[PDB]
Amino acid sequence: QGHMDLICMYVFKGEESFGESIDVYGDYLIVKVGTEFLAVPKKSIKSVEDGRIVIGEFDEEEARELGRKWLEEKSKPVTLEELKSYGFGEEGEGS
Repeated sequence: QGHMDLICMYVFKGEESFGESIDVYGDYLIVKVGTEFLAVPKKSIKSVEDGRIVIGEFDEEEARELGRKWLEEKSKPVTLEELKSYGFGEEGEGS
């Protein structure tokens, strides 16, 4: 059960290459794009693929500002356990 490439799942905005999964906090997947961190909401993530994350649509400017709000709060020492998710999405590109 689960998927491969747990080290870094490639986040695709539908079909287009959006970014890469770097961090996960609360209800936001921190996606590293270009130079900055776009924190996409879980409602955007459609399906966890085998080493990929297909997301749909989301308010980019909002995900960007609460992304840099994460750049403020990340100053706290590493005890965030909510990042550690198994990837129970047995479905995806194949089964």
